[PDB]
Amino acid sequence: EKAKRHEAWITLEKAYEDAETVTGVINGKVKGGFTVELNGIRAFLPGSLVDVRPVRDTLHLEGKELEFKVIKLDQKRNNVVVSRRAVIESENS
Repeated sequence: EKAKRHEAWITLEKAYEDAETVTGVINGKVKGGFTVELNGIRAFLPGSLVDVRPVRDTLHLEGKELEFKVIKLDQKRNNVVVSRRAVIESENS
């Protein structure tokens, strides 16, 4: 029942409404952005608060297994994004 979740996502809408918390790991990495699998859904992390003024090892950018903070979803593109400031938690709760 993997595809069935597609229609079940309709219930998640009410969840994000109250800023529901999620949890997933980064599967794909793009130029500045970062794709993460959250319950089957694909998230997007802003690079604005990811890569900047490197001082130490930055290999944690990919493969990081941490939670995120939903601030606003874009159903228009049948996709969901992640907050930038929320990175404060993803970095190291």
